Amino acid sequence: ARAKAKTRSSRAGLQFPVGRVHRLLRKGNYSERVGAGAPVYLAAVLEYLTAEILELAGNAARDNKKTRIIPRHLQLAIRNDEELNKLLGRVTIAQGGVLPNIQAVLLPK
Amino acid sequence: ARAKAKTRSSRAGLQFPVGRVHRLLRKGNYSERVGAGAPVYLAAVLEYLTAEILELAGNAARDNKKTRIIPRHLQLAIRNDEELNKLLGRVTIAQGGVLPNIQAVLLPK
Amino acid sequence: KPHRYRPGTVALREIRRYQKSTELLIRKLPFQRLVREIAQDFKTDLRFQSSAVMALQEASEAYLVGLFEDTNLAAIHAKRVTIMPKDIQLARRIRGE
Amino acid sequence: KPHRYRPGTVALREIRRYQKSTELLIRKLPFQRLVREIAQDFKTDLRFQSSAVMALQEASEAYLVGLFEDTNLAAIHAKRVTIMPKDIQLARRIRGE
Amino acid sequence: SGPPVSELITKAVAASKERSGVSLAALKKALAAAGYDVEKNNSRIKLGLKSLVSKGTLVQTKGTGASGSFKLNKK
Amino acid sequence: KVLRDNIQGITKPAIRRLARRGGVKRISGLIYEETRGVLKVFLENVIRDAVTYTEHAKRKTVTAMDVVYALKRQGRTLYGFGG
Amino acid sequence: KVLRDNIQGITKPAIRRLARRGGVKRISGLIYEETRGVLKVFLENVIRDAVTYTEHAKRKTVTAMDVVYALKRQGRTLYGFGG
Amino acid sequence: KRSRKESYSVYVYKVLKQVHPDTGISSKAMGIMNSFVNDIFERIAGEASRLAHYNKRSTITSREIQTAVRLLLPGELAKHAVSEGTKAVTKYTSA
Amino acid sequence: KRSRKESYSVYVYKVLKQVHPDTGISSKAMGIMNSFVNDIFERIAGEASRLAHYNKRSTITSREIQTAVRLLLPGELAKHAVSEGTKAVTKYTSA
DNA sequence: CATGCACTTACATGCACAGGATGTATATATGTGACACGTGCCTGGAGACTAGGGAGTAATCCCCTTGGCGGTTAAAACGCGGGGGACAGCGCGTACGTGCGTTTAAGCGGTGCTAGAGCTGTCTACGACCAATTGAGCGGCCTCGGCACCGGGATTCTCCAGTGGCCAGTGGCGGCC
DNA sequence: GGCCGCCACTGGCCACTGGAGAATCCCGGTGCCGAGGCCGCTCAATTGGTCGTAGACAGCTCTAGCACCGCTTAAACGCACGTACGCGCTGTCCCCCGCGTTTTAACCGCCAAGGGGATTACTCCCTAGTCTCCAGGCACGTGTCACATATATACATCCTGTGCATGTAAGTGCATG
Repeated sequence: ARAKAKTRSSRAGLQFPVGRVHRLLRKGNYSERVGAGAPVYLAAVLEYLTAEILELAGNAARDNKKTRIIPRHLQLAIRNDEELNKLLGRVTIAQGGVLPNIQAVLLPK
Repeated sequence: ARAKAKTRSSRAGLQFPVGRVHRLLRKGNYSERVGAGAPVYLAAVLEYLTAEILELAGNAARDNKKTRIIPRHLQLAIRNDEELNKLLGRVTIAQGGVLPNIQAVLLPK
Repeated sequence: KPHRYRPGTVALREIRRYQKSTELLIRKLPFQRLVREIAQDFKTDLRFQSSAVMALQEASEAYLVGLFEDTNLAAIHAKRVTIMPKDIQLARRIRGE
Repeated sequence: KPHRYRPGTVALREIRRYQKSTELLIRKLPFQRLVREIAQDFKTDLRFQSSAVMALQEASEAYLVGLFEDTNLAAIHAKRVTIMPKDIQLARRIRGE
Repeated sequence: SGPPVSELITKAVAASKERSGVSLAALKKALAAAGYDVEKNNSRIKLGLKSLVSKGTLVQTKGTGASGSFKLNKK
Repeated sequence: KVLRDNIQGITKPAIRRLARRGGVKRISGLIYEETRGVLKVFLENVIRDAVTYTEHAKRKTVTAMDVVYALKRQGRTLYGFGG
Repeated sequence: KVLRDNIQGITKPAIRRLARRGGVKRISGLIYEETRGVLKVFLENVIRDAVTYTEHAKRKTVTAMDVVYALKRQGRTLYGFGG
Repeated sequence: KRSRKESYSVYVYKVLKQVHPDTGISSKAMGIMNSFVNDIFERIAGEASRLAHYNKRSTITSREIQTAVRLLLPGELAKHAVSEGTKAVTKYTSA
Repeated sequence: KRSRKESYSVYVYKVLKQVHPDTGISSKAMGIMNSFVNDIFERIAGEASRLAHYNKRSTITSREIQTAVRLLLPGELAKHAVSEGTKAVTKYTSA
């Protein structure tokens, strides 16, 4: 009578919810109609960027010898990638701190 | 037996088109519904802002003894009102030039 | 003689410390008190989530810190190592306020 | 004896002139050449409405002029009157460019 | 009227006698304390000190020209 | 309940701490009250926006959601508070 | 057919005129080429977006409101050319 | 003939004449005026859409726009705009 | 009794264990990620809506989203995101 | 008669003010086109009705916020030497303003011509919409190991007492006149 | 015999060095509470099918952009040359900083009140949508005076030549050694 339900995220094979993002765009007042591949494309690019920043966070935590990522790792990761840095130059992280950075003449001699 | 076609801008005593702004808000995709008095309020606010900026422009044109509004007068008007300048700090003007500004150290003794 | 560090050494040490550190630098209670004080000026009997106060503290500290890096850029640009009131005034004006 | 103004006098005179004037300070056709050259680096055989080239123009000198009042305030902040590209780098970095 | 600025300068350099020579700002404050309108006579003091340096009566310690420290001759 | 001088509640060593996190090596003595005024002007901007949001919500309880709305409206978006 | 050097089309006297409009009275010689680089950088920053709008419009010819969109995207909103 | 392109010329011309009967207008300053009015309309409309999104409201009322007038328009202009828009709202309420 | 609230925790958890099985996470870092995904989603959606208005297209497709991400995301991030989304929409098209 | 001092006199130098040049400011002339206004029109705003649903409002409760005491220090504050840094002054050597002749290329303007923006019939892909259903995603709970805290070494950096080298000051010596 | 130059000694200053002392990290051990993982629910994502319609395409057109070509003149360009400007040196005062001591209030911990955020229920106010209609503004067209440009004249300003006050140096007569 009816086939087993297969999710569109599974049909794409990506982890972000296609149906949730499509519902958000339907109720977010951006267009009267949305092409079917558009939220899939959105979920894909979101999962790519979250994946890469998670690589950066995991590398930062492993450099800090910590198993779990912290907002300081997020600060250190997001400020040392220039595309990400100017992507979020005006975006602020809770309890992130700052980069270790000292101007040259501040040092002695 | 229809009523005589009267206009909503006249109903609010306004010059800006209530119907055009209402249509733009309906097709601008900002919500599924809009209140009746909301475009009236918006048109009234826009009319007040345009009225004050045109009055400042006319005063500026009178100061430069020209009978017609020039965008130089618009630049002089906007940059000399503090709340307008705070409204339009990041706005680029066509043919505006700048305010006549010389720093005190640039002038000779 | 008693020990005494030379000026700037401890300053550089605490620079390294606070760049390493992540915590808020101002006390919680007087900050919340000042936030309630100034918010009372607009409308009366306002209640505050502690999360809102902490988030405001975070944003304020970050905004101030970025202002001081701009001030540091101005001061090193002015060939000085001591920040000056005209440096903050300049940085605020360059940022567009 | 042939007259010669002292330095800065003529400079301040065209400062007053160009602050009074609104007309565009850039030769139009070399600017159009530069626009087409840079545009060809992204897409070949691009064609331009002349109004688009104009809009790009006033956008360009708006950014450039505002940069120069920023750098001028930086330079007098540095107790100097001659601008140097370090001032421009300072202004770009403080603006977050 | 009174004496010229040269007696004032040599009195300023003979007043203190540190290991290093007296400086421009120190001698200006010395003449301000002794009584002289130093604010309009900066060029006067510069030319007087440079002329008296050329006489060999004063030797400039570290600086060059009118800057630096200034001290009296051997004898 | 009614308080007056809590701009002085941002103490001078706290400003020194912020400066050391900001990489300032030396601070003039005139700096602290200026920075107090600056953080003030900033804060009534943001809380005026927050109060406007809160009264629009028909609430007298200020939420951090309103705060992050106010900060991103000034182009100063903050992460980590439910946005 | 191709172009190789038009950055020198922004001549030193034109830059001097702009700095006089900027209120600069004295200009070092090192200024001009560095400012050429800065203005150039601004140019690809706007024109990459402009090309993106143009191709997304499926047009081959650049139109002005696309430049308007790109500039207000960069917070540099231009008046007098919309529509 | 071509397609109709709506513009703001007539309305701004009327308000210009009622604030200054004596003066004239240049058309490229009028292009600036179209850009200005469209810009502010877009800003306030986007802010109102954000506010209705936050309060889960499907309907934009004048309360939302009035709130946005507090948000964007600075200070004394905002109190003035509340005054004129409020009395205009009452007048339209009286049809 | 409570009300269900949306968050993106579990999908980011699958992504994290996909990219780093050995690496944990703090919950406030997840709050920062939730602000991240909501903010970037809102940016792309607003850009897509304004682009859809610019060409008067009442439907936003993956072409529009591609245009928007090319606008906002710079270069290397842009080209790899384009590649990932292109592969995703292709394998969805085969599905 | 010589010599120091004071007095007088001449010259160098900084400051002030008049005078010309000149670029900008101020007065008509004009002819032009941008601006402003009359006109056809059609399409977009408005009038009447409807349907239905989103928002306004009552009730409640509970959870979150507010209000209050008391140790407990860390932190704030105060004070004080004292080094380090802002900053004034000057010299000075330059690089850039200013001026002027040249070349060039920017601009005007005029023709030709075409890609291509853009407008309009068509029809179909596609996407929103409605009924069902479920399983994945979220509330709840538990527990446990990553992680916070602490204490003892090891390290590490840094500042300060000696440490020798260098340079100039200084006295003594030998030769010379 | 005294004077002068030379030579050798010596003291102070400046870069080098080892060690001490305090800060900082690191390693090991301990508890402790958020991560996260499992369990139960539910609601919303999916499936399927339909209707309508959005937009891609075909095709056409006319228009604005691109090219070119000649003229012209101002702008750029480049060289000369003076001057003012960065800026490095030196120094000098004084301003925060490190290092303590006192103080104080922040914070944590705990406890009680209640208030309004939020949630559900009910309702009806309002507004999107549809049909009809007509007039408001827009494109088009066309006259017309505001002003851009041109020309003649006035004044502000700016540099500069000259004239004055003042500081300084030199000569010399006179009183005295």
